[PDB]
Amino acid sequence: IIGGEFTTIENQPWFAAIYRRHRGGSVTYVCGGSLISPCWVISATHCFIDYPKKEDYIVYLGRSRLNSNTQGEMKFEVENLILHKDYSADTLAHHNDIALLKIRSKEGRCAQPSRTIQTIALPSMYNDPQFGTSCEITGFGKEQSTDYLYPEQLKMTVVKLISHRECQQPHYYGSEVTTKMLCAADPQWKTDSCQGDAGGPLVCSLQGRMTLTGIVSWGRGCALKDKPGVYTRVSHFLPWIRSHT
Ligand SMILES: N=C(N)Nc1ccc(C(=O)Oc2ccc3cc(C(=N)N)ccc3c2)cc1
Repeated sequence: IIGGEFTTIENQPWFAAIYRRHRGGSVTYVCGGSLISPCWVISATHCFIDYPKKEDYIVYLGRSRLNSNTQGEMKFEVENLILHKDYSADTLAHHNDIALLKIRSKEGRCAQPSRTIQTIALPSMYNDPQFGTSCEITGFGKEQSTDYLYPEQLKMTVVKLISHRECQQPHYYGSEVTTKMLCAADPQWKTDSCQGDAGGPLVCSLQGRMTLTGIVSWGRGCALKDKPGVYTRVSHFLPWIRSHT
């Protein structure tokens, strides 16, 4: 996350931290995700497509720090790693950039709500907040494009939903942005998602509830003028999601 504020998991209790264990025993951070039901985390296919072996991934819930334990965190194995059959990468854009991770503890449990762990609602089919709506993003991603380290403490910020009209302009992303994506940026371009925030939530109030409106997917740089964050448009993927859950 560029700009915004350090937070704790209690402020984003659906946030999932996804790591990969390496042959040698090193475990490193992959991507964010979102708890959408007790057994299911949603994230971005591009996080996993290069190494789609469920056995080498760990999911934490209730975790506020990247490389140390949080009291109230819970560790899960990936019972099922479901990538989108129609994922593809352009020069910038990722298409159908959505993934499901079916979680289970070695004890065989799915998630239990607590002070640090809660599910996030899905939107209804094709239902999105109006353009100019303020939404929250969260992640362990870089605090500056040019950084080589990730922050140790979870961050969040607020961005505004941008019209496709505005996002499709040629000095923005022109062609690369489709109707299965949502753009969101700061009107002063001072705060954004960045590398390491992929798969993380874009959360909006919609039809009365905090809703998972988007999944952090891609962008040219981070907090660059006329280069918004691009998100997977969750509202378009409900039948895909229901088919697995
Ligand atoms: N094996 C993996 N998990 N790889 C991997 C997985 C994910 C990423 C990653 O996080 O890629 C990006 C990079 C830049 C981004 C910029 C913006 C933006 N301006 N809002 C948004 C998202 C971005 C995402 C990188 C690598």
